[PDB]
Amino acid sequence: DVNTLTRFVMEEGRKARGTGELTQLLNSLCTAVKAISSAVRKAGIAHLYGIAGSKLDVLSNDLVMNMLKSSFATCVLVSEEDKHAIIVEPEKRGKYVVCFDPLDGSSNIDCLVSVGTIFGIYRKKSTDEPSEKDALQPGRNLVAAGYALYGSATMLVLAMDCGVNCFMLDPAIGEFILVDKDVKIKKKGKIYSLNEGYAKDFDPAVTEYIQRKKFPPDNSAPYGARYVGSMVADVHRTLVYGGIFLYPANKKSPNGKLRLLYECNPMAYVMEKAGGMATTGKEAVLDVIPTDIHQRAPVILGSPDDVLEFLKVYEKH
Amino acid sequence: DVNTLTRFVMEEGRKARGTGELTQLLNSLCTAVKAISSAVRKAGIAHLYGIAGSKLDVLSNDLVMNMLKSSFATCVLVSEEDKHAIIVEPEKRGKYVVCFDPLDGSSNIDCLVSVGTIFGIYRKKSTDEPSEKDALQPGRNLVAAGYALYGSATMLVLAMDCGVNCFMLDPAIGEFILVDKDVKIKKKGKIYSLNEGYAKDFDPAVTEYIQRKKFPPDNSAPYGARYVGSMVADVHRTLVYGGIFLYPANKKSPNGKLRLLYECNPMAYVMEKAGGMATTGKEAVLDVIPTDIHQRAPVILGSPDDVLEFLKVYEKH
Amino acid sequence: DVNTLTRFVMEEGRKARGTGELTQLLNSLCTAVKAISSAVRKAGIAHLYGIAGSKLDVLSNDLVMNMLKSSFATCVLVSEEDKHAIIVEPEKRGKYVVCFDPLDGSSNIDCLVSVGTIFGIYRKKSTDEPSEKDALQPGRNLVAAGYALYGSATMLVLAMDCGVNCFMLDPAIGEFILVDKDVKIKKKGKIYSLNEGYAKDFDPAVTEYIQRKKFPPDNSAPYGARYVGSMVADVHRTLVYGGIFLYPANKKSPNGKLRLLYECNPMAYVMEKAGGMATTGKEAVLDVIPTDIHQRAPVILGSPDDVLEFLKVYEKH
Amino acid sequence: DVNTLTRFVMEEGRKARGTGELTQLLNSLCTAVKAISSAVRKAGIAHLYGIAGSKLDVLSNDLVMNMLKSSFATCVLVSEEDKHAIIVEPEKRGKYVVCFDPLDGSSNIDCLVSVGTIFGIYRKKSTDEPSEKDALQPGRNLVAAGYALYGSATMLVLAMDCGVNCFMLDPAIGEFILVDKDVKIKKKGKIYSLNEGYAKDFDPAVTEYIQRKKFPPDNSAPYGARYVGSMVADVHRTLVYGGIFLYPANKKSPNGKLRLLYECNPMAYVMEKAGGMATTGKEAVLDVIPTDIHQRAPVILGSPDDVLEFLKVYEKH
Ligand SMILES: O=S(=O)(Nc1nc2cc(Cl)ccc2o1)c1cc(Cl)ccc1Cl
Ligand SMILES: O=S(=O)(Nc1nc2cc(Cl)ccc2o1)c1cc(Cl)ccc1Cl
Ligand SMILES: O=S(=O)(Nc1nc2cc(Cl)ccc2o1)c1cc(Cl)ccc1Cl
Ligand SMILES: O=S(=O)(Nc1nc2cc(Cl)ccc2o1)c1cc(Cl)ccc1Cl
Ligand SMILES: [Mg+2]
Ligand SMILES: [Mg+2]
Ligand SMILES: [Mg+2]
Ligand SMILES: [Mg+2]
Repeated sequence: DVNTLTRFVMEEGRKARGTGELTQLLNSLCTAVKAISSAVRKAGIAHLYGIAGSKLDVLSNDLVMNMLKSSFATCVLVSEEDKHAIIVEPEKRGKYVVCFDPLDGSSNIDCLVSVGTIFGIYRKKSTDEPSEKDALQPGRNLVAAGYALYGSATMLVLAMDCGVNCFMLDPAIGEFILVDKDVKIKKKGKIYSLNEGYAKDFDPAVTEYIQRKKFPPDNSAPYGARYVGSMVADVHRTLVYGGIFLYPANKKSPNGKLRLLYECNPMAYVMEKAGGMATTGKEAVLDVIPTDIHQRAPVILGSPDDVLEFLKVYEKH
Repeated sequence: DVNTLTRFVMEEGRKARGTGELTQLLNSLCTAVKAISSAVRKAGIAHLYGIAGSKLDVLSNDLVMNMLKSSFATCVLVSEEDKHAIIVEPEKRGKYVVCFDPLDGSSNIDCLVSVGTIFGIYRKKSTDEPSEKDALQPGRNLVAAGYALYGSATMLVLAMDCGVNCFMLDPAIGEFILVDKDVKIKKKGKIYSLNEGYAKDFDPAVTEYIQRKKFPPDNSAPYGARYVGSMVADVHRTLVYGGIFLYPANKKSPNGKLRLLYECNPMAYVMEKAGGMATTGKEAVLDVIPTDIHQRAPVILGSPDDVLEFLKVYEKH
Repeated sequence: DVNTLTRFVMEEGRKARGTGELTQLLNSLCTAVKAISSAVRKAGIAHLYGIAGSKLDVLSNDLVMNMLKSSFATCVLVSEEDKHAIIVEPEKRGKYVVCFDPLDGSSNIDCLVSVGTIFGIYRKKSTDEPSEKDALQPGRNLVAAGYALYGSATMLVLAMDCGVNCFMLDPAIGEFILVDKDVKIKKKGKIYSLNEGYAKDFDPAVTEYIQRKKFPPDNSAPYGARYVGSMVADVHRTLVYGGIFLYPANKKSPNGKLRLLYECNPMAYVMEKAGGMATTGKEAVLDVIPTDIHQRAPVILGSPDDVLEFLKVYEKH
Repeated sequence: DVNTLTRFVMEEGRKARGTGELTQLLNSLCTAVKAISSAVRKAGIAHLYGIAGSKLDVLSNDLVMNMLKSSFATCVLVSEEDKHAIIVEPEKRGKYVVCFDPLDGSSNIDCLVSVGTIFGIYRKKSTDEPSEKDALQPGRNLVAAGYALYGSATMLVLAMDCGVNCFMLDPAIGEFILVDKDVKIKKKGKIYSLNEGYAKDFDPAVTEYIQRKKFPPDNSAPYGARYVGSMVADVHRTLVYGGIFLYPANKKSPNGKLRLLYECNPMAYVMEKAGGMATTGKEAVLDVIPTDIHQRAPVILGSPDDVLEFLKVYEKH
């Protein structure tokens, strides 16, 4: 029997006999996504080209930014687009701290590559004045996380303590329909995703692992390669078809390139909630403890076996 | 000053003081794409999930199939989805033969990866009865070709003798707006796209080439890796950012995996019209001569220098 | 600062520290409206006309019907489209009884005239088994009522104890935006709306009133005539521009033609909540007490002064 | 077998082995309508209400204005929104003169009443320099005329020498689908449409006619009254259900209130092409000869019998 992101969220909140604050927060994020999805698909692009006569990275941030301040459920907001955390006005304060990537893979949107919105929701901890500090919780403290993928179609994957659920956006009625209830990732996959152009800077562990995929030692079948470049898209494929996604440290930043707060953590959390794993090589991504908000991190995630089979090789070095 | 795919096509046809048959054909293809784009984005998916109470590969084929027969400009139609060429009914016959892939990368649409529609338009040659034979012309005989990419947004790239033009689909008014006039590809790019999982079966030439990209000999900067798996998406990125896309022969079919008639040829033609190259390793893709309609072919295409730099290595072996 | 029907409803519910049952109910009705609005505008009509190869009164009923049973907030449902009240399955029962007109003015939808959805929500009273009886409450017992107008644009007018609010449907992002907060109707208007073809059967009171509008006795300016035929549209214009709408008893049914439960009551309630009036000639519409569910009623509603100025004449006879 | 406004227009043009200038003109008008329809339904209204942070009469005019100049098929353009005719730039000149009402019933768009776009297309006559004079042709000189109705759904009625055809706008794929081929109006209808608030100023003929409808002399059934106020909507209902629409001269302008060039003429032409009639009381609307471009005219149109039955009474006075 049919269900929607809204109906579904207020049923969970109303069942956990909660406040409703998280629900308001999520609903507001949902509206923002729909507005972003509309912009990403080139809503009224004909007008920009003078159909009547006479920056997407920004609009997205504003949508999420504005929609979240407006929910009265947020107090501190961190965004890949803002150098500093944003402190919600006093009258608009809520108990939640949100970290998000308004639009990811944006730079590559000229070639219409799948882009997406990532987000993480923590409950404010210290009773001090809400500040950037409140955002430095480890992914292990997430209350809910997820992302919206603007691909061939627009889907929103939401992971909460109760598991991971996928909602398809029906553009004809502007509603998110639940199409994959309590999702779980394959134990082992047949695909490895990473940028092999930096093959030159791969630390030994990584180079050895990739080698075992192209040329399986047990003379089995090789894995298939796939890398869209837009994380949301890659991680999502990893979640659907199973496999492993990698964006390790190298010659550049030995802490990876991806941002921990609003890129690695939400995805790790989703993965782990779906039965997968997310390690930085040394430790679990959700355990890492934030120092800076734009702090980076190495990430290897996906199907258990694959991530484990990685760590296996990681120790060997 | 604003222009659309329709306004633009009937201005070319009306300027070449032509019949208008090609125009009707293109317009019909345009409608089909809009209908496919709507389906790909999950138009009324809420209804499938019982919002009121109680296969995309197919729908696409039917849209294109029906829309083209209905144009009265086609006589013989070849589609990746039909084992045999389709012979248009006598009353609905036109002078054009069309080859198309209704939906490409379809199998990977579960993970919402960019998919697309590819197409090639030839003028019927022999005055015999229209038959599958009429479809066996070499890509060099194309009258027009192109593809529709259903990615973050829906774009339609159209290449004709007059060059290559890109139109963005404004979903708000269902019109294709011309946003990139007479496109031309970069001489050299900084990205190589291919499935490195079949690294095990790469003939020497390919392995050596990829090696020169990961580890540039002139100790320059390496290329970046990118492979979406969905041709339309990859080829399009190659056209926008420049670079090289490869899907060579191996242990499997030594004639590649891609279909020549409705995948390689249209793309080669677009590439060549934009100033790029499309070789099968031995010869230019547009020169190859069709034997079977579902005949396969190896493809290496993109920026000139890159394709040439490839062939350089190809001869070496 | 921006607000939506959802954000707005769950803020009222969450502020009245309520259950959330009413909220789920309203949200479900909201989804149904968006689905209906999509169908009314001819969503995928191209498919019905064989774009790929090979009743609205009903679809609307099913949407509302299904969406409401699915909310778990309804127990007894009455609809202009169902001869008998519908008793929600035990597992899906809620404390609310809903009366609605899935689509009004439907018969006149061939000429694309504004149509709309009307609805009334009562709280079940007797602790007996939910039955048709539970639906026989007087409009005075309404918990919330309203209607959705599918005109030049789709708007949803919601009236609750806290007043009447209007939400515009942004089709680009499928969200209902609050554009007219706590609405109130003009004291006196300059427009009278009714079907003057039945001038032959007007009881004296009505004929005299209309006369005083066409030929104002105080030799002032006449009122303007307007009658769309589709109630939702007429009543809405009455609410926006002010004035009076009439659909009195005559030679036919001396109880009017409009249905009391799901047409007159919701509108009366909205009117009265916006500062207007709704009388049957003898008494207030919200006071009338239901005998049959499809029971009819005479209605005169709109701006106070105008309705009063009517009753003035009504007594005179 | 499926057909669209575009496919249909370029089949007529291509069949009449014409230039294609009229086709380009119509196509451009079609794009403008789709853009207007999108705006009328409140496309991105959420943005106006600060969803991200921080006049329709005009936008419509600009759309049509710009889209027509851009077609290279117009030379002189008259619009209800421009005090003077507009002379297309030399490089953009075409052989056609167009008269249009970008948006009609606009003032009443606050109550979401059906609005519409009306248009008339004449072929420039004098070989002088294109000037306002070229627009003063009688409706009898029309090459094509029609209107777009933005009601419960968006339809475009197109009347040319070959008859009248109706196209429904499928918003899901932004295409106009032909749903009523070569339309013809009922000989006699059962509905009269006019503003009876001006009952006080009706010349005798009109008052007597209306009387014969409310109280049929042959003691038959009365006609039903209907008046939306927005011409496009009323005239369209008249065309679909049959009947008569009236907007006669009175105490105010004895030449009516409707504009002759871009309101009366297009509708008269459509009516007459559908088998109806359009008189000003004294003569046929299409015969009247323009003096001023914003010149007004009395109009009575619709089913033959009804219009005739009117004129019958008209002579009697
Ligand atoms: O803190 S909540 O927002 N509590 C809550 N949401 C409600 C929605 C309705 Cl309609 C009624 C009552 C609610 O309480 C919440 C939200 C979710 Cl996703 C899951 C658990 C909880 Cl605890
Ligand atoms: O064979 S055509 O279709 N000739 C043609 N198209 C017309 C469109 C109009 Cl509106 C009027 C006259 C036309 O002639 C054609 C179409 C294109 Cl894309 C480019 C060159 C030609 Cl040759
Ligand atoms: O009975 S309710 O549905 N109570 C309620 N709705 C909630 C929504 C959230 Cl997100 C959280 C708590 C809620 O409690 C309700 C709904 C409305 Cl329109 C107005 C007053 C009330 Cl009383
Ligand atoms: O003057 S036209 O525009 N001639 C014309 N239109 C064409 C479209 C195509 Cl695709 C090809 C040739 C054409 O010639 C024209 C347009 C219509 Cl609605 C009806 C008759 C005519 Cl005469
Ligand atoms: Mg990012
Ligand atoms: Mg394919
Ligand atoms: Mg009704
Ligand atoms: Mg007007």
